[PDB]
Amino acid sequence: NKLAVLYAEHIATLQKRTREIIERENLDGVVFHSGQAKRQFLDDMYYPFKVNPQFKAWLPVIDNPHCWIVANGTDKPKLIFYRPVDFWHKVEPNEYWADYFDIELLVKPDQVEKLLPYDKARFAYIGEYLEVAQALGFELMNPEPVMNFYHYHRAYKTQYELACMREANKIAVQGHKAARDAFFQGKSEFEIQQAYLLATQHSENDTPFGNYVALNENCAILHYTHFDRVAPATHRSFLIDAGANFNGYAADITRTYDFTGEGEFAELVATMKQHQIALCNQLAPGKLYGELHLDCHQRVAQTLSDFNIVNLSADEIVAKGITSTFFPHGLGHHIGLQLHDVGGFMADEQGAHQEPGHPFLRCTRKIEANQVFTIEPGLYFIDSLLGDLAATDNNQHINWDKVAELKPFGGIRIEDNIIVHEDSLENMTRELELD
Amino acid sequence: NKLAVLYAEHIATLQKRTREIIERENLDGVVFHSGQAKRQFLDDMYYPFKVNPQFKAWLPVIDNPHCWIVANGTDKPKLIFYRPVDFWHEPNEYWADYFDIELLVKPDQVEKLLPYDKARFAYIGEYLEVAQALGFELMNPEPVMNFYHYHRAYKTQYELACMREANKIAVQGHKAARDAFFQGKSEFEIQQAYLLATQHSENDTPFGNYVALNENCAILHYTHFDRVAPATHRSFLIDAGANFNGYAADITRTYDFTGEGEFAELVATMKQHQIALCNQLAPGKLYGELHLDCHQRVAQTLSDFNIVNLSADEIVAKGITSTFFPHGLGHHIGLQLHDVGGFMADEQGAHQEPPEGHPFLRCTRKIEANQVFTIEPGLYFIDSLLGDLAATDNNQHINWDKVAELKPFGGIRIEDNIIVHEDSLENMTRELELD
Ligand SMILES: [Ba+2]
Ligand SMILES: [Ba+2]
Ligand SMILES: [Mn+2]
Ligand SMILES: [Mn+2]
Ligand SMILES: [Mn+2]
Ligand SMILES: [Mn+2]
Ligand SMILES: [Mn+2]
Ligand SMILES: [Mn+2]
Repeated sequence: NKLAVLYAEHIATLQKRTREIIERENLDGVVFHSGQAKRQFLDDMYYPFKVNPQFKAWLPVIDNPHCWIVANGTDKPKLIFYRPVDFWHKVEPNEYWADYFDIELLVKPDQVEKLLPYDKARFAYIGEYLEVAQALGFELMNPEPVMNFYHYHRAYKTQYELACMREANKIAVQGHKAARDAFFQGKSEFEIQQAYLLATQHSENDTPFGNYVALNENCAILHYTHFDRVAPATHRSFLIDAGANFNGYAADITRTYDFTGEGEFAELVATMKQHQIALCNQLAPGKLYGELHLDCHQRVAQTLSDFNIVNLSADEIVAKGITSTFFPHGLGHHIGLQLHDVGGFMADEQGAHQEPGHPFLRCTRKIEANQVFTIEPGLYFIDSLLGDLAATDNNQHINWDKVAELKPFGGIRIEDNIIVHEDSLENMTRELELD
Repeated sequence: NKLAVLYAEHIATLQKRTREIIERENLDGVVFHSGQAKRQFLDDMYYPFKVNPQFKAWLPVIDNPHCWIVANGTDKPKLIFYRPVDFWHEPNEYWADYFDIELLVKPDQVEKLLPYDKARFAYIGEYLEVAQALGFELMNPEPVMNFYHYHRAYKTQYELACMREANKIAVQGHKAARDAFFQGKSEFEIQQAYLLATQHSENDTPFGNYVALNENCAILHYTHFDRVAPATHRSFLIDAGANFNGYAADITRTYDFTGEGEFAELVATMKQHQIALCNQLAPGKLYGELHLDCHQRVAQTLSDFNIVNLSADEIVAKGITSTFFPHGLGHHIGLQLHDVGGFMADEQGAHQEPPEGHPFLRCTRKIEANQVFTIEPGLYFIDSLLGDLAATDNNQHINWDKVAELKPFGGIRIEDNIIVHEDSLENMTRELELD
């Protein structure tokens, strides 16, 4: 396995990071709890299992509750692997990552008693279940200096992590091309989603987030969760925000399409595409991410002017803050183990927070090598926001006829995942030839 | 009758049940909380929303959190319908007219819409702390819970109609899944074919479907989906259902690939046993009586196929049947998959004790009209249970060579959903022509 080579360096890095923080916080070690299955109210059914990000940060075990990692950075990390024995289900770790842990099998969740350290006074519990931690004897639960430290360095992806994210993007792109074909065949939102799921070989709960699969006016809906079962009478626009998972690492890709490939909306999409590519290539070590977000508002304003959506020059559109009506979210975010990855705001290991008139900007941190970003500029026609704009004194400056013409197409978003290197950029998505 | 007509009676029934219990428990009214969405640990993603069964018992609103129902049985039930306004993104169907609807635009503003004096109002929901912080004191009082759960077993005509539709959808799925199997598709592909035909998302189904090929058919709670079709195609077991207005279907079918051979004959024999067991459903009979007969029929099957060298009675007497048939014959089904009240003897909550020999059976309540059951006899070749059998002195009575021949096929389960009427039975599943 070519992943195994990189995974050895991955463990050594996590061990190194663990050594530092437990010595800085005077701890014996850190305990990572994979998590638990949540039971539905008054029912014997369970919610789908979601693994603790801090747990899967160590190893690709993401579908197994009641697992525990005990690490101090010097000894080999101890893996308490849950493996029940009853005829109701079907199951020993055999993959390359197993050899880097001291594995002890747990046949029953409550038996974790005797496998955890006896003196837990200086062992930090990192997990969601504080009452379970209390029942075990842990009193140090999710201490902020430890949380902030790990979250800070999570931004710096190891070579193993980059490999996993490249693979995640490979899978996602395959899905996006299948979803694209389904759209031009005139399928419904539901049918398009199904085509995506089949092509990625992902179940719905495997994706890093509930995919957004939108047609026509629904393209304006940022968090569009529902899928229409019936195809629209006329096909105008298509927006799919969908990703994939590989070993716990996420991909997050958006593409917008015009059905006919010509007309005002098709040109608008093409314009946003060139803006999106230009914004991607502005990523560089030393740059604050906030500068890119600002440049995006500049480009959205320019776009509004050129297509005569707003009857003003680009800079007055910026100054009046009209751009926020059409582009109300952030340009992008860190991505990795979590979709919206941690540490996006922090300036140091101690958790120095850097804030963004742009409340929904998710990244303000200085860009460095081995960090991974999304770049997702957008231009939408949302009724609530357009109504607010009409209530302002900027009413007279808006081409409402133009807005009416473009409204049935919903909106535009184009998203890529980019690895920043020392002297180059790696746009994983477009290098996989997703136009 | 159409759903609109039937629903009028449904409300009148719930109103009546409510009047009786608040008078009995000296309450002013009962409050049903739909629930909330659960946020994932250290993340901004949420678990898929699962509605409170007690809430959706009143109306088909199953995807909307922060909803509240205030009822006393005499006045119209008040519905606090959550309808927020954000650019991230009103009831008008037949059921809307039966509620006094008050729109909630933000979840923390609910306090002004709830009763001023909440002392004698019973809170029925999962979020106790939320309720206590609102003023509620009575948290899911057991006499109220028991009362509702007991009468939940008696389905209104509206509820029966919903379940008929749920079964109609599921049957379409099973037919598509069956065809995919004979085409030699993988478990994953079969599941996706099922979802497409039912127009269900993975989280829309009442449970995670069990889609099993060959040896996997022996695993009762088989959750995984193999992405690669087995080199040899021998058997197929799909346990899958559907949802309609919050009401569930629960159907299992088992297939032999070639349609000939010992396993195919075993499937056909189990099918005739299953049909006969369905027809044993009758008002006045304890459900345990049917469970006992199932063990007798499984024993007779084992004997006839010479898997066990004993008569049926001997197989029963030595407790050998439980090796091949380890679970219950079935359960009540409705708003919940394993519906409530199936173990009750009265509305007070007293337990109807299971028949001797099966203390773990939890569907024991005396059968009555307008109740809905599953009938799912099974015969499996499970390694864990067969190992235990080999360790006992009954080892001598087992044709282990035949067991080894049948083991690669996994096991058999056949499940239908049946409505019990006054002097007739309605097998919703087989009425939709699913062999
Ligand atoms: Ba010490
Ligand atoms: Ba009274
Ligand atoms: Mn120490
Ligand atoms: Mn996205
Ligand atoms: Mn994103
Ligand atoms: Mn009547
Ligand atoms: Mn079933
Ligand atoms: Mn069942």
